Amino acid sequence: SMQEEDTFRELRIFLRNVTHRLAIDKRFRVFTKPVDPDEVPDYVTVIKQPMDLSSVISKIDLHKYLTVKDYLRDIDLICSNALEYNPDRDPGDRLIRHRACALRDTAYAIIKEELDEDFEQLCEEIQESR
Ligand SMILES: [Cl-]
Repeated sequence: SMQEEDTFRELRIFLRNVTHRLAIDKRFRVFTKPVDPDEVPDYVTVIKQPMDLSSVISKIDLHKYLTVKDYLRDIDLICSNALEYNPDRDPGDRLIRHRACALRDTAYAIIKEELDEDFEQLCEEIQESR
């Protein structure tokens, strides 16, 4: 319905705002762009499903996220990809993993504070009806 299309449009507006707040955080700059195949040639072979905040913005606009769960799955993928690809004890690896975890925790925290549980429940019920 028109009511349902407005629900999903509100979700997209909410998701864009949260995503922008993450993308402008200096700690999360590494997660704002795809990994460069020139700089990191073995990335696309080690990491089967690359994800970054620019790709998240594209997916919002392509209507790929019908619930906050769908969105958080991709946030979680940014984080898990960073932990997998940079698992070592060295300072460069430990810094990216600390940043990955903060990106994840930050997103979860914004959603917990600012996304109404009944709004999310509605999204889930419309989605399940499709
Ligand atoms: Cl840096």
